[PDB]
Amino acid sequence: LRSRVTDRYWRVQEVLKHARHFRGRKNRCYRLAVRAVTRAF
Amino acid sequence: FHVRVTLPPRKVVDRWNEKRAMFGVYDNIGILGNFEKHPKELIKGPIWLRGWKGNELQRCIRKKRMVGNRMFIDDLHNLNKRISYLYKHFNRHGKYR
Amino acid sequence: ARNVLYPLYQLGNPQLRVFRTNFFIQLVRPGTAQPEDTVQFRIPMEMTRVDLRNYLERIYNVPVAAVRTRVQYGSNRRRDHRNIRIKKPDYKVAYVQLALGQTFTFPDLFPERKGRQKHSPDPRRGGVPGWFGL
Amino acid sequence: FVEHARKAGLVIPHERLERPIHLACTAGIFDAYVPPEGDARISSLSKEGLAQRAERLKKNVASQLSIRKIRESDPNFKIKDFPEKAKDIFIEAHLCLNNSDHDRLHTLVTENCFPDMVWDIRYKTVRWSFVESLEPPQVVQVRCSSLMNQGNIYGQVTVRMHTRQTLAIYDRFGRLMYGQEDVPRDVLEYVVFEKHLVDPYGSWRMHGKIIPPWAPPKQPILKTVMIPGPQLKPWEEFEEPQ
Amino acid sequence: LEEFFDDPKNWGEEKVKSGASWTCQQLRNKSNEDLHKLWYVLLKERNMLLTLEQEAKRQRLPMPSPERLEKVVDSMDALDKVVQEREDALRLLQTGQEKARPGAWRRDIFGRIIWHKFKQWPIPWYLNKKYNRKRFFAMPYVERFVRMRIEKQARIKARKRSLERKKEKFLQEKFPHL
Amino acid sequence: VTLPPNYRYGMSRPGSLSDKRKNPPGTRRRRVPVEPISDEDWHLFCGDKVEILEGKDAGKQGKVVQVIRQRNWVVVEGLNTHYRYVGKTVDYRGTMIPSEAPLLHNQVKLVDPTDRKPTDVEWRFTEAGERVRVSTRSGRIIPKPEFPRADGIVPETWIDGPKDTSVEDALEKTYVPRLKTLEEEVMEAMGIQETRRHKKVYWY
Amino acid sequence: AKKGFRAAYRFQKELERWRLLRCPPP
Amino acid sequence: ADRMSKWTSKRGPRTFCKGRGAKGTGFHGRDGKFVQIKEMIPELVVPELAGFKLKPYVNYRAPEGTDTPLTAKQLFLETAAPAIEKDFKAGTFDPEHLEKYGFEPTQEGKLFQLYPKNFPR
Amino acid sequence: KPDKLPLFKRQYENTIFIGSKTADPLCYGHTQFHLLPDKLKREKLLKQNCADQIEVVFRANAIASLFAWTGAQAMYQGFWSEADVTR
RNA sequence: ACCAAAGCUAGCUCAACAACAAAUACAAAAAUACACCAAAAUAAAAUAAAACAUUCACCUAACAUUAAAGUAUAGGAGAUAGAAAUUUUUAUCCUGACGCUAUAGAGAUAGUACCGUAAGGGAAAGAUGAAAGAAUAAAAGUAAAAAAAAGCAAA
RNA sequence: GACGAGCUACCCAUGAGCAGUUUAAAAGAACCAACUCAUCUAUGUGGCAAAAUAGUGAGAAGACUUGUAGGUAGAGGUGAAAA
RNA sequence: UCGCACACGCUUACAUCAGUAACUAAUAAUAUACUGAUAAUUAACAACCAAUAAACCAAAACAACACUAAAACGUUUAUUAAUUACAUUGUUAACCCAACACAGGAGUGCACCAAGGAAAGAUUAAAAGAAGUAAAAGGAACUCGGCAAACACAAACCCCGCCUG
Ligand SMILES: [Mg+2]
Ligand SMILES: [Mg+2]
Ligand SMILES: [Mg+2]
Ligand SMILES: [Mg+2]
Ligand SMILES: [Mg+2]
Ligand SMILES: [Mg+2]
Ligand SMILES: [Mg+2]
Ligand SMILES: [Mg+2]
Ligand SMILES: [Mg+2]
Ligand SMILES: [Mg+2]
Ligand SMILES: [Mg+2]
Ligand SMILES: [Mg+2]
Ligand SMILES: [Mg+2]
Ligand SMILES: [Mg+2]
Ligand SMILES: [Mg+2]
Ligand SMILES: [Mg+2]
Ligand SMILES: [Mg+2]
Ligand SMILES: [Mg+2]
Ligand SMILES: [Mg+2]
Ligand SMILES: [Mg+2]
Ligand SMILES: [Mg+2]
Ligand SMILES: [Mg+2]
Ligand SMILES: [Mg+2]
Ligand SMILES: [Mg+2]
Ligand SMILES: [Mg+2]
Ligand SMILES: [Mg+2]
Ligand SMILES: [Mg+2]
Ligand SMILES: [Mg+2]
Ligand SMILES: [Mg+2]
Ligand SMILES: [Mg+2]
Ligand SMILES: [Mg+2]
Ligand SMILES: [Mg+2]
Ligand SMILES: [Mg+2]
Ligand SMILES: [Mg+2]
Ligand SMILES: [Mg+2]
Ligand SMILES: [Mg+2]
Ligand SMILES: [Mg+2]
Ligand SMILES: [Mg+2]
Ligand SMILES: [Mg+2]
Ligand SMILES: [Mg+2]
Ligand SMILES: [Mg+2]
Ligand SMILES: [Mg+2]
Ligand SMILES: [Mg+2]
Repeated sequence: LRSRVTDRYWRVQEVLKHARHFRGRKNRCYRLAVRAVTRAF
Repeated sequence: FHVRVTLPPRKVVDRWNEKRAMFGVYDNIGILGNFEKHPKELIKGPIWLRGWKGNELQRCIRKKRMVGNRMFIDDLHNLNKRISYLYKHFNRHGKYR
Repeated sequence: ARNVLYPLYQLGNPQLRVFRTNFFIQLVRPGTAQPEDTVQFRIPMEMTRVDLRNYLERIYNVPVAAVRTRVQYGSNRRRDHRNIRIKKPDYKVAYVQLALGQTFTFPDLFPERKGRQKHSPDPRRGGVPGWFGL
Repeated sequence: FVEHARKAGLVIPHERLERPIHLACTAGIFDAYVPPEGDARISSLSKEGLAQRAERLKKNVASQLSIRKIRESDPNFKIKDFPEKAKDIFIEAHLCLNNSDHDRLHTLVTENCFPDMVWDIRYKTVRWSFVESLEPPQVVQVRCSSLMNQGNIYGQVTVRMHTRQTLAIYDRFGRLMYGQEDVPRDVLEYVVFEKHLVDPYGSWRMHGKIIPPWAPPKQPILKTVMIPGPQLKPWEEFEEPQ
Repeated sequence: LEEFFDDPKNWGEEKVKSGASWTCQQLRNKSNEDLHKLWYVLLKERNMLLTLEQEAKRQRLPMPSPERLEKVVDSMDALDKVVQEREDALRLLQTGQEKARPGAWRRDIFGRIIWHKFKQWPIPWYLNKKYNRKRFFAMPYVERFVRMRIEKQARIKARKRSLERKKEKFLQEKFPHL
Repeated sequence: VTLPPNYRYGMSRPGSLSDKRKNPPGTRRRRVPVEPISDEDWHLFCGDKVEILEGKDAGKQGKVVQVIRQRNWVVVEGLNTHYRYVGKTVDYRGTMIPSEAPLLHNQVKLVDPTDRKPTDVEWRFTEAGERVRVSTRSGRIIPKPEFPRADGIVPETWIDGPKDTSVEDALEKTYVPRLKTLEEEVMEAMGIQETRRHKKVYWY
Repeated sequence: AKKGFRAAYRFQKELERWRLLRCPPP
Repeated sequence: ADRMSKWTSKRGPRTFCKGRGAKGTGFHGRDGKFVQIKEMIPELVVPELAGFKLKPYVNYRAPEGTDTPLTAKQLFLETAAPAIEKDFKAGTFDPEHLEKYGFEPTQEGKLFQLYPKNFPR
Repeated sequence: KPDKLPLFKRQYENTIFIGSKTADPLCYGHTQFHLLPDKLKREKLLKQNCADQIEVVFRANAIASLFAWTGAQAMYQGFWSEADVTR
């Protein structure tokens, strides 16, 4: 039963809420964003 | 992560179709039937797997000892190799030793 | 004939004849300037000079003086949508020349004998759909 | 442009298409009655016009030959009823171009008519009104066409009609182009209707709209328009006609 | 020499009609001499059509009345049908070998079993060089590949079936008949 | 006839310009599910009047022009309709022509000649060796639509040219069923005389 | 072809949310 | 290197000569001059066509026919059967010599033999 | 073009030769004798459906050899295409 | 707003049951000349033994199945290897799928292109609709909108 | 266990080139081209090039260069030994 | 100023007419290389193209005659050799091997032009780098070393190998 993650979209978006107002490439690409968001919180 | 834009046709499934209504029917056959035939015989499947269970190594070694000489050359080969690998891995690896 | 087994000749053997001949022919307008005495034929690959001769004399009653045969190679270059090669097929050409001084010329086959609405919009209309009266 | 390069591209091979193209209509209007040049002054006199029309209808041999083939092919047919249905087909056709319902517009008008009345208008706003018919619709003539291939007979009934209409054409940005909605303008239309006969569904249609030679020049358009002189290359000198 | 061209009267005309191709049956009725002639009456025609064709090409002109070519072809083909027929029965009656050429089932070095078409030689086979260095037989190791061939082949059938079966489920669930 | 394994029929003939343009050499598109119909269960030919049970045009009756068996379609002339332009050049959009949208065989039933009603066709064998189409509803035998051919040639109106064999000659049986071949026959009747015989040949 | 209805459907709600930002309704 | 394309007389060196499959008409001579045998050149046997009525096509309204491929047996019936019943009824039938009906015991006598198939066509 | 004769282009050393080197005391040809090769026998020509050719075969030959024969001589006397010929 | 994005099919997986014809081994695809033909010899090592020297299951064979049993035994008596006597076994029927859905699923649209002198390696790609005999705007990346003393860029 | 000597090492057949000058000499003699190598420098270093370009150099009738075609095969070949 | 031809090897890249917005050209213009249509090299040159006996010790080297390393090459006599128009095959190119429309690798015969070809897309006239020419007085003071360069292009003595290879 090969199973995949359909919803990866939201998983990302739930991080990216907070990444909106950052300056740079930090505000889109999920990698950089994640980290930035951690430091932020 | 681009996701499907348009709703699929909702799959409608009658759970009342024949096979589902009739599920598990003769399961108790031995008991209710003054045992002659075992629940086993209700198992339709691959020759070596009927009424039996095992981990991968046992499965494989079983398929070999049963249907081995009826197998194709190449599958056979891959089977012996899977066997070897498994021998090595179950015996010779693990955290738990 | 062609694609046929031919019987092995040995000495004192019967003349080989072929009752229904398998060959075929094309008379083609020479791509090049040539003397009138010459006519040009695309024949099948397995066809010898002597063959084209006999064929021509016997079936068409044409007085052959002489014959030459060369082989044109068809292009292997062009490619398919999968990039496999396409081959225009190789074919044999044979030049013939006529005996009694008969001059030929290729017939022009096509003598050419056989057997206005301006709907452009009005310049001064301004684009209005003039179908409409008022 | 009419152009063919025969140097390379050969000639599109001549086909027998398995289905002969089936036309509901034939584009041409066979015989165009050209109305009297005094039809403006004879339109204020009722029994002058009505008399000349009815007279030329009864008197014409072609007219009644055609009405004979229509009547002998299609029972329950009458020429005194027709200008009514015809004046109706109009008010349905134009009311269709208002709303831009093209599905009914096919049922009513003919193959030749549709491309024209629909084409150049399709991006603009059309609002048109029918108020008075000053002279009730007059049947001018009838023409039959015999295709000896199909046995297919095409009746074409010509209706000359006087009308009162208010037309307003807005351009796609919302601004007016041609004419007011407040002027119920007087129009004289020479109209052609067509029917297929052998057809079991026997539809009666608007075929074409013909304008007579002396017909009044239409309303002045709003926007100014520039007609360019010929585009000159550098070495070509201009020449002015007198 | 004009036998390669149509009646000069026919040249500039697009549609040039002609008759039907010959049914096998229509030919079955003719004697042998007359089929022998019809071969040629068809032959000259064939050559004209070929010629006309190649020229149509050269001229960037669509070929007048194409079907002719198809038609002649079949008849030639059809004539052939009747000729071998009349030999084929004949030899069956005389000899009874269903095959006109000598030949034999043989087994080549690749383990395939092949139909060997025979050949003609001026000398006996055991005196022949090239014939003798041909090997018709399988050697020992080849027996392996033989099996694989079978297996390889055996899969393709195996999964052809399994596809078609599938195509029957799909349809029956797409189209609830009855 | 030229076809790839995965193909799509656009009403256009497999060997045509419109066919190379619609589905070029390098396209394989999604399969089209088509209910299987054995050729002997197929009740529709070209030329019979059929009532259309479906569409914007329904309840109507029309003649069948051509059938596409592959995707299982029928064609009723100028009945199912959409409008297309044929003539086209830069300044000119010419000739709006009504064209026929094809119809699946679920939307079309065969009309029996007598009462002009729609019916269910059923294949039957009568007592003479004949196979005809009988109505479930009306209990009649329905004809079959004898139609023209793709040639345009009607056999009854025809004249033979120079190279046409008349009916007479062609039905003439000259055959003499005897044990000689074409070869012995034609050499014997040409008068060619041969003597010498072939040396012994070997065959491997 | 066995998909998430969850995916498609949940996506639809976004789709309409943006339909509500780009044209706000009267 | 080209693996895929076929090997023709045109690809190799000087020394490589391979005919395109035309049939050989002769043998090499003493002087090196080439020798042809008049008996190896195929000789086409062509009847006079002028005298007869037949054409490359047939009338369209001319009928097709019931399609009977020729069988060995049909042939036996048309040729061998009538004479056979004729001479068994007469009682003069000789199962020993069938040659009067057209049977040929072995083929090596005649010009064109069927089984080794001496003739091209 | 002569190729259609047939004729062939093959290049190699171009020699002007009289049968004798320039040093020879005999600069001038008298007559020649050309025996015809086997291919060109009469009989072969009449077998080939070739009639007038029998004559032409001769013609051609002369017009060639003689020409060269003459030309050589001229060239040997110092004449050429731009000195033309005096005698 | 560009670039792009989405389709569900092509087929696959596991398992049950049980176009002649010519020509081709001359330098294959070349009708035709004087010969020769044909042949066999244990599998090994990687690796386990914490090294490596004796030894290291499967790797050929059929024989299955339930047991006897991981027992008797064999082992640098270490690692491991590992039996049999003797027992068990009811018919066919009844096919499928808590298998994949275009980076998955076969390498495969193909052993094709392409890469190798060769043995050999070896791809990638399909998507409108009944009918073309009808012409979502959500990834990074950019654009609409270049930057203003200071510094993990945020808080 | 197959595959490779069309590169390169060495043979084996079999072809082909070496002008002028100096010399009693075609003497593994001199001078110096074609030819063959590759000393020394500079360029070049994702190059024109996965070993080149420009100058400069040694040999140049010999143990010389070179064509086509065979031959030896990895536990081996081949080698005027540099593994 | 590497030209013509052949062998080898390449395969239609050659030819004609039409097309090029884009694809080939590392740019364009246009076309020997991109596209399509249509054509094409013709045998006298070349490939194919006998055996079995038998005599013959005696080099090629402008071959007189010799050299030492002792040197490839065929005549004739006899015995049979299907006898007879025309067999078959190669003939295009701006080409090949280097991933490229690569400053490189490529055998032979003739030529040094009668043949082939262009070093510079347009300017400017900085530094640095490359290649070249010239330089007062001085003449190795440079430098590991006269390496490179030069109006020089000569001598000598050593170590190590003897020598050509
Ligand atoms: Mg497990
Ligand atoms: Mg020939
Ligand atoms: Mg030739
Ligand atoms: Mg799933
Ligand atoms: Mg290759
Ligand atoms: Mg060759
Ligand atoms: Mg060559
Ligand atoms: Mg060559
Ligand atoms: Mg084959
Ligand atoms: Mg070891
Ligand atoms: Mg160990
Ligand atoms: Mg370990
Ligand atoms: Mg082991
Ligand atoms: Mg099954
Ligand atoms: Mg895949
Ligand atoms: Mg974005
Ligand atoms: Mg701050
Ligand atoms: Mg070598
Ligand atoms: Mg010298
Ligand atoms: Mg020396
Ligand atoms: Mg310098
Ligand atoms: Mg020197
Ligand atoms: Mg020296
Ligand atoms: Mg070799
Ligand atoms: Mg080897
Ligand atoms: Mg050495
Ligand atoms: Mg050493
Ligand atoms: Mg060392
Ligand atoms: Mg190449
Ligand atoms: Mg370009
Ligand atoms: Mg050339
Ligand atoms: Mg520049
Ligand atoms: Mg500077
Ligand atoms: Mg400087
Ligand atoms: Mg100075
Ligand atoms: Mg110093
Ligand atoms: Mg110092
Ligand atoms: Mg010093
Ligand atoms: Mg120096
Ligand atoms: Mg200087
Ligand atoms: Mg010292
Ligand atoms: Mg030394
Ligand atoms: Mg030396």
